[PDB]
Amino acid sequence: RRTDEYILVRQTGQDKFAGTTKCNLDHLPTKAEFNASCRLYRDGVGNYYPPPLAFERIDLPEQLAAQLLEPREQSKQCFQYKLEVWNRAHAEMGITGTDIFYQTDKNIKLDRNYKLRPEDRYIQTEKYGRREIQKRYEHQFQAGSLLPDILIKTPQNDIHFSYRFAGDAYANKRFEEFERAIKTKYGSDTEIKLKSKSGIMHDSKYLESWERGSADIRFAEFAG
Repeated sequence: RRTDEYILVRQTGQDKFAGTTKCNLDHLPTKAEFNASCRLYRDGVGNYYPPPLAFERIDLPEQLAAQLLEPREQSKQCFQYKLEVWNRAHAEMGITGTDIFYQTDKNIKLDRNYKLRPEDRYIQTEKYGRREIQKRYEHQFQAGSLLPDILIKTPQNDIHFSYRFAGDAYANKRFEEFERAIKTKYGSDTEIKLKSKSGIMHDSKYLESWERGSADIRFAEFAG
């Protein structure tokens, strides 16, 4: 097992957050602490998934989805299939607060493509502009739908968090420059994650292996 297979994130302010990596925890968190945090799970390339996405990243069989029409019993049969995969993973990681945080915000109605209306798909920060999201959750912090743009994880597994804004210290500067100043400050083994609209924090090198310059595209976009 990896020492950084999860990170526990907490809110400490208006648009302010702190994280601790599994191996840096000074105590064994209770189920309450586990359930109040945003829990980030490391996948096979060092992307980090918050709970409702780590859970839905499990997948269902073709012949099982066609045969299923109903509606609300539709939510209960999908859940029991993934719950056994999920439970078996939490047990191995030692996590006792295993809430998923899938519950949707029920004041919000979808358009015919089963997606958010444009007026419902933004979070407002106090100082940093708006950010687009994929889904409206009843528990927005725990679901991962409230994190900053940038997660830095140093060689000691310490977490630093950052927001871009229009005209900040890196305005019209390239991701690779930010990257070089990060590894100068922290060590060249430092990891940088860049947040997806879903809440996923994709590792910067994973993004570049997918398409050269993707890390930079995502970095620029946070600042408009």
